[PDB]
Amino acid sequence: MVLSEGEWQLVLHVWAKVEADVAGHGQDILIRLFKSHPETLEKFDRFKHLKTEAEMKASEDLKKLGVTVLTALGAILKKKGHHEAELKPLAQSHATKHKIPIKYLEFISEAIIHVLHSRHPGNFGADAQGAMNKALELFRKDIAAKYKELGYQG
Ligand code: HEM
Repeated sequence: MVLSEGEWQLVLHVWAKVEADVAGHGQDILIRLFKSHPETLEKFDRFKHLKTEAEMKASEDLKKLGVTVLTALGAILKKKGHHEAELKPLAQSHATKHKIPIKYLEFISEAIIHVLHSRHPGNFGADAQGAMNKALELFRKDIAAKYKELGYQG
């Protein structure tokens, strides 16, 4: 697929608002993900012992991971489709070391969209949401293809 520039502009415009508080957004998104799809929490050895959302909010480690995840995603979206290099190490670690199925990347894509929708309604109307969804579907499509070359496809 290929986004138009206009679509990239809608995606990077709301992203610039996310970047005003990267740790807060990273917490909100990971907690929305673990509440909605608790099985995903099992992939995190360091955190699968967290029992409630209060514990998750209080975890310093969880907040640090959130910033790591959002910072890598932001770097990929800022490429505007030219993200082959950025994707290579990401695909390798998520396919061989962590073993994250494509289905789980769809789940965090749903959590990202839910959080931007609640925190940025003015910059995340239907056209902006459609553009962010296209950008995350492109991201998932390119990572799924890399998973296949690497021998995981899952
Ligand atoms: C928007 C998509 C995501 C991005 C951009 C991303 C980014 C990252 C990055 C940059 C790291 C640190 C270096 C590395 O190991 O690659 C990481 C680690 C990790 N990620 Fe992902 N990730 C994403 C989705 C997920 C999902 C959906 C899961 C599981 C449901 C996941 C599981 C993990 C695990 C288990 C680690 C190691 C955490 C720790 O160090 O204990 N990631 N991820």
